[PDB]
Order: sequence, then structure tokens, then C-alpha cells
Amino acid sequence: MRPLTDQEMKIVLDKLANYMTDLKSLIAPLEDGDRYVFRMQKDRVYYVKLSIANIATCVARDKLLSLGTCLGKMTKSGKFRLHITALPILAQNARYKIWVKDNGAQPFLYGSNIVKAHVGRWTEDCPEHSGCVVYNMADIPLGFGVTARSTAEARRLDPTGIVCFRQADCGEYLRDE
Amino acid sequence: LEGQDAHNARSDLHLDLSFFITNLYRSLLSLSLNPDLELGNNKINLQTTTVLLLRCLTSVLLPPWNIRSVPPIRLA
Amino acid sequence: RKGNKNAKLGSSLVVLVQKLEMNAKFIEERRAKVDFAPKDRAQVDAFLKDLEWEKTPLGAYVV
Amino acid sequence: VYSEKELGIPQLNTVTPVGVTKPKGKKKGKVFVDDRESMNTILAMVEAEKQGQIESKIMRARQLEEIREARRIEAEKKEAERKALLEN
RNA sequence: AAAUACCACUACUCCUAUUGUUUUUUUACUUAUUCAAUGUGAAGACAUUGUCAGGUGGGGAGUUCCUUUAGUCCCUCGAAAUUUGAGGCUAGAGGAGAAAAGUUACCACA
Repeated sequence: MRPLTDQEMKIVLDKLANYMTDLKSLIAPLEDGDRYVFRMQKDRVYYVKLSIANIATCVARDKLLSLGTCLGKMTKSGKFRLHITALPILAQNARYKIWVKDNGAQPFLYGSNIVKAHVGRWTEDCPEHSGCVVYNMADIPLGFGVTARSTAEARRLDPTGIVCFRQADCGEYLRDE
Repeated sequence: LEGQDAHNARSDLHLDLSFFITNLYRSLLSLSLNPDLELGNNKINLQTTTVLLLRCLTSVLLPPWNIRSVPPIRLA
Repeated sequence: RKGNKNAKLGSSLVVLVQKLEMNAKFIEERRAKVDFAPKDRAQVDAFLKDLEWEKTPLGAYVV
Repeated sequence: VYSEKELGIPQLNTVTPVGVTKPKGKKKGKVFVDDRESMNTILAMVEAEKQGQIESKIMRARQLEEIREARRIEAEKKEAERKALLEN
């Protein structure tokens, strides 16, 4: 493994602040004098406890395949892409939320965009290109993405209309099987 | 913040009560141990610290606006 | 310990708080499996009916 | 439109200092960010550019002030580490 | 699998007692030790600390090992008893250097 560099952590925190509300909560120290850290193994970043990372160093580089929760990967062009594996953190501290009925929840898992015919609840005053985590009617985190229009435009929108751009969904777990 | 104009101004004016909520949550224990609690039309100037605590708790848990949107984590 | 210099009371309070923490950890250890459904309180109405106040860490300290 | 990283554009000295440049196509030392203080500094900066324009002057002052506090704490931590590794 | 009469041995498992050795846990106390002061107090057998053996090392300084193949049934190491698996020997094949690089009948855009 290797800790993130300053620019790499700047990029990762830019994306994380795009999708989440508070981040000092993530990097806050815990009761037992332990804290969460960020590490990179084979152009993947992993959110993991410092104790777990320090006990995972005994593993040789070629043999470490996972550690904690995989947030995403840094691409060859130097940009961070977030993952459905990083969805749980997003659910914990999400900024904007979008609830979808079953009729759109199943398509969202199949890998389709969210539609006004699917939306069942909004978050008031959501700007155009903002960070919204997609849940179902049972408050179960289903995915995350960036919304298409604002709340007013979505309300005025044709019900057969795109309201959210899909970026990651729980169906990729059915892929990596 | 429960004022109507301020309630609609909320997001645009960037008015976050997170500090006040956290301070109340952290001070609950010291207030519980404080023995001076019951030594005592108006909306603010109330002489009893218990009454002030009740008003804060009503504001945080049972708000005039968005009563059924309160975070379940906060409620619990 | 940032008051006075009253070390005997300091030590006595340290021992008391230690015992309090130990007894708190004891009850929670034996609490885990106690079904307290709102319409079923048999287990909680039994908790430790079969223990006496010298077995708890606070009981030992107080005696 | 083509990237200034693609083009071999020399760095120019402005009000913002160029600083100690490094040779091209060589080892640029990785400064690892792992301290909570540096994390706080970066995180506060990111939140500042994300929130952006705030109507209230005290709001602006407090955002800039928390960034300044994070930077001071980070610098103090590095100075303490330097003294530790120099004497002991 | 193993066959009981007869008499010879040692193999483990569970209890007991004293005519004894060590090791570990809990607790008690200061003399090991930790903290404060100057022209003695508190803490405490745990910490902290030290040494050898290793694991990792995308960070710092310096310089330009495993896997497969065939053979002798040659040695060791494990394992089941009437045999194996892993190392070892011989010589073919795999793995300027943290900056980045190579590649694809794939993808999006131009």
C-alpha cells in the first residue's frame, strides 16, 4: 500500500465533498484513539481504519487484494471515479437524496436513468448538477448519481423525463461474481 | 430559524443549526447532573432552565416545519 | 489534576470510578441476550433474580 | 484546446512563486499526506471552494479563519516533528 | 483389520493422597520502575524500555525469491507404513526502474 499524496487526497476529497455534507466526521478520531485513513493499492483507494492498515502492512504488495472499503480508482488521466462499494459512506452522510418507487427502483438496478415517472420523493431546493443518493421506498440505499434539473424544473418536467444521471448502482455486485 | 421568512431563506442564506444541535446533545449530560434546574405569551425570556431545555428539545425534535422529515438518527 | 493537593480523595475517587465502570461493563456483558419486546418482558422481569449483592464488582468493593 | 501539460510550457514566475522546480522526466518526491492536521487543512479548503459565495461577512470571515486555524495547526505539528527528529 | 482358554509385558484416559518440582491467572504490599520539587510526596510489579528472530517496505541513503521442463532414482524435510509430497544438483524457460511506459478487431467523444 502507500498513503495518498496531497494532490490525490485533494481530488478524492473534492469528489467526496461533491457527494457528502460533512467530512470531518469521516476523518474524526474515535473513542479508542483510532481514526480512519486513506490508502492506495494498485490505483484503488481504500477507506480503512489506521489500526487495520498498520496490521495489514505485513502483507506483500502483490498479495494485498483488498483493505477496508474500496472508495474508487484513480484513472490514468488522474481523476477519481467513485464506486458502489463507496455507496455506504454516501448513504451515511448524503447531501441530496432521491427516493424512487419500485417501478424505477428495479430499472435503476438494471442500470437505467431515473425518471419523473419513477421519483417518489425529492429533497427541496436541489441545484441542477448536484449529488443525490438514490434510495427506494424502504429507505434502502440503492445507488448514487448526479441529478439532471432542479427541483422546480423536475416538478414542471414531463413525467417521462430524465431527472437523474446514473453513475453507479448495486447491480455491479451481480457483475463481479 | 422557525421564523417563516428565515425558514424559506434557509438554503439561500446558508443557515445551519448543526452547531446548536451538537452543543445541546453534548450538554444534555451536564444539564442532567446540574442541580440548579428547577430554581425558578413570552417565547424566549423564560426563567426556568428546565423550560428552556424543553423548548430546545421541542425545536430539535418536534419542529413547526418539516416535522415528518427529521433524521431518524437524530430522533433516536 | 490540571485545585487542591488532596491525593487521598483523588485516589478514592479513582477507585470508585474504576469500580463503577467495571460494574457497568458487567451488566452489559450479561445483557446482550435479553428479549425486551414491548409486549414481552418476562426475561427483563427475571434479569438476575438469582444473584446477591456481593457478586457484582461494586458489591465486592462496597463490602 | 490542448493541455499545458501536453505542451512543454516552462513555468513562469508571478506573484504566486514558482518555487524550487524539478527536472522533467525524473523522480518527483511523493510528500505523503497522512496527518489529521493536513487532512483538516485540505478538507477545509475543499469545503470552502464548494460552498463558495456567502452573503454574510462574518460567515466569510469564519470560513477563512477556520482555514487559517487548520494551516497554523498543521505548521505547528510539522515544527514539533522537526524538533523531535532533530534533538531526539 | 484384528478372536476370545493360560499366563507375561507396556499404552493411554479418569480419580485419590503426600514423603516433592516447575509454569500461568486474580488479589495484597513496596524495594524494580514512572511523574513533580529543593538551598521530599504520588503512582506502581503493569507500563515504559532493551536485545535476538522474522513479515512488509510506492517513503530515505548507496551500486550497476519462488514456478515449469528432463535426468540420476543423488541428499534432506514432512507424511502414510510396505509409499508419497516439498525443497536440494545439473541447464532452458517467467516474473536506469516510482518518473512513468507498453498494449487492446472493446467503450464515449472528435
